[PDB]
Amino acid sequence: ADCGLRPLFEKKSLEDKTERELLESYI
Amino acid sequence: DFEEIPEEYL
Amino acid sequence: IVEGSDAEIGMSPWQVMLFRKSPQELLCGASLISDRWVLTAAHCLLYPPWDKNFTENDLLVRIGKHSRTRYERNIEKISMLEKIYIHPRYNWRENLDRDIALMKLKKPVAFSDYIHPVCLPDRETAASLLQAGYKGRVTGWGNLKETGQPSVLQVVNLPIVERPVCKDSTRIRITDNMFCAGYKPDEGKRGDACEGDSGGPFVMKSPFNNRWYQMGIVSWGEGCDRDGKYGFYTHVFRLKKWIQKVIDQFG
Ligand SMILES: N[C@H](Cc1ccccc1)C(=O)N1CCC[C@H]1C(=O)NCc1cccnc1
Ligand SMILES: *[C@@H]1O[C@H](CO)[C@@H](O)[C@H](O)[C@H]1NC(C)=O
Ligand code: NA
Ligand code: NA
Repeated sequence: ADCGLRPLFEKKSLEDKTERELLESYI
Repeated sequence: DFEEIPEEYL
Repeated sequence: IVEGSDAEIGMSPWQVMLFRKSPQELLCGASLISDRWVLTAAHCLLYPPWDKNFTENDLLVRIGKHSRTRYERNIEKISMLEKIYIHPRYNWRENLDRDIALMKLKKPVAFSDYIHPVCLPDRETAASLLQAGYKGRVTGWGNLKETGQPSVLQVVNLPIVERPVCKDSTRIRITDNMFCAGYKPDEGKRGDACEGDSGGPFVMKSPFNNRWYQMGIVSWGEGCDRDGKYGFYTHVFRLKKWIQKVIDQFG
């Protein structure tokens, strides 16, 4: 339901310091 | 090397 | 984890530590997939060449951790095992094919800022994300070098590698129940799982719904972070029908 949404990140719309590296690889 | 854990868990 | 970095607080709240009761030591990584179920590698529990065959009462699960060795009072939660389930066709004799196991907890764990489950992929997210070049994230408290141990959870992002390059990097027979990840020698960047990271998750953040999915399980490698070698991961989606069967059968 809520799987995969981290309380300290996605749930508060904060990004961790390297998730963008993953996104940029999803080309 | 590990801090001991509460006895309850063992 | 070799050539990774310290995790942020709460960055991997599905991370689980498999802990030996006596002597008290790290055994493996693992992941939280619901309030009662933990996913790991079968070789974390059963590996006869090394005389490893653990039973439920030999083990604990430590959830919500950050520090490797300290007891993280009011943050981590420690749970006992009700039952272990190993894939019935796990191949410990040859190549660790179908290297997957489930652990059911005696009691449900309370979710918190530090404890939260990861999603398992459906067919479509797997097909969309399990592509050469796409990066996932591996986490663990295993060795920092092939030949020491971290103070806190380590993280590294690694690209999935083309299957022919995986195959050509090793003499072990690879199967469709595996994928490999890591940089090539010509790529400049490096990183790998290592001893002690076994059983931990390889995760990807879907760009479609911004949720984290566990696509792999740390399974095997020949050395750690060696040039021209790659880490091998259990293909979670390929084994999901087994996962579901177990959870549907046993609660
Ligand atoms: N080094 C072996 C290679 C192997 C032996 C027999 C079958 C398949 C692969 C290995 O990775 N093993 C032997 C059995 C457990 C597993 C391991 O240590 N996995 C954790 C690991 C080790 C090194 C790098 N990344 C992850
Ligand atoms: C592992 O141990 C279980 C229980 O001790 C046993 O049934 C099995 O024979 C052992 N060896 C395996 C599972 O290959
Ligand atoms: Na080969
Ligand atoms: Na390598």
